[PDB]
Amino acid sequence: NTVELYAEKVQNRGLCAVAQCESLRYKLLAGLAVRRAAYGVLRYVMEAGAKGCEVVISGKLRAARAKSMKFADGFMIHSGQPA
Amino acid sequence: MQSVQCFGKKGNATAVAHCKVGKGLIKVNGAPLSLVQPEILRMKVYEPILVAGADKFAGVDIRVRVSGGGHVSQIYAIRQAISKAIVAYYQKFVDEHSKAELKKALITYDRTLLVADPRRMEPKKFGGHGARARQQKSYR
Amino acid sequence: SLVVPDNFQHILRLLNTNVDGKVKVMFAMTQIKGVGRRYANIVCKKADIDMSKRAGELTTEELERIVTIIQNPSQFKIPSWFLNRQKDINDGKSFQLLANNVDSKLREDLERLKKIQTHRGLRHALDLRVRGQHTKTTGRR
Amino acid sequence: VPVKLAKVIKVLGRTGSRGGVTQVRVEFMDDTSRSIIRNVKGPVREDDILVLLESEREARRLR
Amino acid sequence: VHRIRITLTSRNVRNLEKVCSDLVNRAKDKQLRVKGPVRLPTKILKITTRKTPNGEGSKTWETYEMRIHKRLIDLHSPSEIVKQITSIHIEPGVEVEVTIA
Amino acid sequence: MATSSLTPGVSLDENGSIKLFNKFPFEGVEVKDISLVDYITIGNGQPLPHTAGRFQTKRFRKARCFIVERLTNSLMMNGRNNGKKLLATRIVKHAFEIIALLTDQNPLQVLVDAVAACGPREDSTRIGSAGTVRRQAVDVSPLRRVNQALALITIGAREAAFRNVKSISECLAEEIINAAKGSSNSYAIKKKDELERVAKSNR
Amino acid sequence: QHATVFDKSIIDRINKEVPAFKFISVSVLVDRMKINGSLARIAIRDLAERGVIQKVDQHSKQAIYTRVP
Amino acid sequence: AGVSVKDVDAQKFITAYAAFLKRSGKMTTPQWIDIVKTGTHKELAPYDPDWYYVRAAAIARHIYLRKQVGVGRLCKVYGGSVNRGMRPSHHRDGSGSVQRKVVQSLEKIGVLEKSDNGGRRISQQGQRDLDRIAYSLLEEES
RNA sequence: AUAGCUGGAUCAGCCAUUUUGGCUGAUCAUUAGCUUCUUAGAGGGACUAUUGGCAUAAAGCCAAUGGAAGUUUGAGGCAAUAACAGGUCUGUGAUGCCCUUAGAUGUUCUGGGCCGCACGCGCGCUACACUGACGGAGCCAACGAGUUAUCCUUGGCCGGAAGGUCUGGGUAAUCUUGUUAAACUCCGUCGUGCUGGGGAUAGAGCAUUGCAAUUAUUGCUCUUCAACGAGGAAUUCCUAGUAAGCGCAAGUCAUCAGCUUGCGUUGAAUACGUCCCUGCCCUUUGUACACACCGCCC
Ligand SMILES: [Zn+2]
Repeated sequence: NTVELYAEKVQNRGLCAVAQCESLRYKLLAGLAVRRAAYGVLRYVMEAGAKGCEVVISGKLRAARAKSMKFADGFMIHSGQPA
Repeated sequence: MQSVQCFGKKGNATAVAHCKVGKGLIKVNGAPLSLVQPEILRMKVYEPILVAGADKFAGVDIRVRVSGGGHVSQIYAIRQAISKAIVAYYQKFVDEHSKAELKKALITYDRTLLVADPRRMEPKKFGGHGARARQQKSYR
Repeated sequence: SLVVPDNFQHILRLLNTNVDGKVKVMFAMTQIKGVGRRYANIVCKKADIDMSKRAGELTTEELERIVTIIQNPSQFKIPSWFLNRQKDINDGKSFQLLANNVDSKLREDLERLKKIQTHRGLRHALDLRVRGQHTKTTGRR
Repeated sequence: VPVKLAKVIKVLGRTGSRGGVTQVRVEFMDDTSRSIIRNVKGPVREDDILVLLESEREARRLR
Repeated sequence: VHRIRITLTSRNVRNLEKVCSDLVNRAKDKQLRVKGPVRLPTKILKITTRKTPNGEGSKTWETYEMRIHKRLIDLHSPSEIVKQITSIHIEPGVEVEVTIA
Repeated sequence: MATSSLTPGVSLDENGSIKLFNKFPFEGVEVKDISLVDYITIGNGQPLPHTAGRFQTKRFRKARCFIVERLTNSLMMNGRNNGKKLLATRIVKHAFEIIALLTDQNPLQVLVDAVAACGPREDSTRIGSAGTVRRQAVDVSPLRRVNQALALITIGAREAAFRNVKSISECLAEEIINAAKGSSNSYAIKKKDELERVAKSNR
Repeated sequence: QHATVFDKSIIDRINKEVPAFKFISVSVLVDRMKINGSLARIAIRDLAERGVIQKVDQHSKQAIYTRVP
Repeated sequence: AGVSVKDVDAQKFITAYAAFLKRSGKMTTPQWIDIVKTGTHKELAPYDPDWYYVRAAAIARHIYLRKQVGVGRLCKVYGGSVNRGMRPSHHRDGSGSVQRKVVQSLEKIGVLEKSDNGGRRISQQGQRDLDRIAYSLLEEES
């Protein structure tokens, strides 16, 4: 009994990118449309209070020729400490 | 009790001058100004003495505690300490007019006798052995 | 600094080397293959001879003394570790290679290693590098 | 006789292929007139004295 | 007449300053004359590595740094006070040492 | 006066309101030049030329620099000797001593006259663009006179002292002495004469 | 070829013509005479111990010596 | 008055004082003072025949100027660039076999003493000897 | 008092001295008071401020005083959209497809090889000496690293410092370390001759690291001491503490740097420009090109 664990429930769930990434991964595993799933998560985070979100799905989407689809929308910073 | 401390430096080196009441005593690290390690650069450390004058340089005892850098840095630091010891001594215990009389000559002819040189070693970047120069490329 | 009008014999010879006429002692007998820089000084001090004067003025008695110390250093209170060759194969003692004996023993040992067929001997036969030196881009022509 | 001292009064700009020479205008000391256009390789500033041995050339520009 | 020495080693200046403020607050709550927190030099772990996972491309390197800050204190706390202060001033991210030597 | 420290009575002022060289080559007097009074800096004394001032951060700080300092800088060449100012100033001090012994003049005015005479006056610069190889004759600025002369003496001394018993200091002294009074025997003067002659021919 | 040993001729030549040139050093000795250079160093020392020559800036490598006047 | 070894050349002291050390009869130069190179970074052999005397009586000055030194420290002091052939040179330590003997000979003379929590120090006898000889060379002139 | 400065108890010796001592200092939790040199949290400090200049007299620059700074104050880190059939399936218990599996392309063990040379090409070190090489002496830094089974190591012992034995410090601004480094400086020797410059190549043996070193581990005591007697067509990097030379630390480590990543000492020549070569950005323009001039076509 030198170590004990406390299971906290949540502190917000629409701004943590890991949770949204897992949700997107599970929907893709289910087999929904890539665009529809990428939308669904982007509307979810935007309602949660996101200023700008970018979702990039890369790989073999429909055929052998793999490609990358990006659905960036909002304000995004590609810089130092702000980014 | 006439005692005052001064500091001087030339980058990676530093020197402390413990100016005190007395006469002569311009020794550096226990050794006088006449026995600096570079024999060819002894006149540079003697320069602050002769720029003002031995007549006005009397009445102080300057002991230097140089450390750091190279030989050129060490002689630069001790000359900086011996040049600022007289100014501070004549600022603290002699009239400011005489202090300015020393200072005007000490600034008219000086190799940055009280202004620290801001030049520093540039960091080295990957891809070459120097800060700015990169290694050659075969091109074929 | 010394007496100039002395007698000289210019060119002198000792131990398979025509030593030059008027050179200092160490530069004189360093021409002989087998002696060393520290070897020159130690034998000069041990033979009770000067070093500043040129080797031409050396007399017969000192030449005989230098021959004796060169031939038999062991008998004159010198440990065998100084000599390059020690505990030889045939006899089992230590000596020094100064005369044609160095080439004679080199050829004889080369024949011996050819007989025993070592890798170093095979490399010597093929005129390659005995030690681990890369021959990929060096040793040309 | 052939030693001429000229003083530059203005600079014009860099000419030539690499800009290695510059076109300038010079004026002599004993003569105020006769402004001569010349081409000089190295950097040149004011209050300079140019020693010349051949002056009756009137070079226009360097290609 | 017991003497203490807290290592106060941490990786964040803000958290170290907060716990140091709490420690000195508990110190001046009892007036043990203490000693001013001596800030030992920030020891830095610096390494360099190649960006690419293979040998192809331009030779680019990344330099990573980690900063560690350390403090110290001196006390004269008895057993009851030292056990109370240790139970009170426990804070995350900071290692505390206790000696009486 | 005298203190506890010896302070030998050799390094006194002995200046006459100047700073002088290392208590032998002297300074002050008039020196002067014909057309480099604005580009050759001989004012206050420099007891030793080993000064670490910044003279390259601007364009003309090199122009506002001591001629002996630039000579040391142009002598610290042959990269196996790069970055040795102590060796450069030792050679220069030796060169000044032999110059003062060989010629009556102090080793400052002779150097000023040497660089003044050694500097090229007309140069045949390449037109450019390749193929044309036409080239044209142009003038030389006083700053180019200083750097060209200093370079010519340094390479001349280095090449002529590269392999011979004569030392670098003696070779530089002989080169400067010959280059002073237009001897047409020094390497620097010979090169400048050839440059002027080819510029005249190409004109 | 530079001479290796003095032969009663170089010694009198240097003793007579050492004030002929203003600058005295190893290089000028090898130039005027045919001295090897080690003898030039020893001749400079043997002429400086007396009043025949005058030291100016002798140190390090170069031996700077001059005629008495 | 104003005299100390802090401003005096001690190298010239050894050459004149070699006779006095012989009079004392405590130098006891080892038998190998003619063959050893006094360091691996060295190339052929020492040139001056008084090298052992000069090194000993100058290490004494080194110990005077220093607080306390050891054999390994002195070996690092008496090093230099070592010609490694075609490979670029580096720094290599001196010869401990000669440094230890040099220091031990100094202790037998009396100028040196073993310091507490340190390798070796300089005795008052060595301090006074060095100061007296420094005074002689500093006062002899004029 | 995990660092120095000074006094205090605290002892060593003279040139002078019993007011005439300076100076060098040994020990130091035996003791006290300060952080200016060390430490870093908060801090002040640059805005080209100011008079003088120029530009449709608004967006900047030039020289100068003050200052540590005026090139964005130097140097980096992060760095848009679109694209490459660019590299990596051998970094990945990351992966689709294919192949393979008991007589195994799975796993393990021994040895060899990866280093093998009539040659070609690159990144690099050493030199081609007099500014030299060698020998006696003095000594001037920064970035870092180190043990609970087992690292960084101090002090003591005999001798071929290659090394070994004993005892103690450090899990660390305290021990290493004050990294007393090299280059460097004084004197002396070799005196220009592929010479005691350059040490490639080879012969013999002496210890350390390691199952163990043979195809020499590595260093070491000796001997031989070669091409190099300052490099063509061509080509590379570089604008200020920069180039260049010199050394140090670390990564890979049982041992091994001629490599890389960083640091420090000494420390420059030349420019303050141009599109001339080689590329890049913008506008106009022409096109029979659109995997787009390494095009298309006759
Ligand atoms: Zn891997």
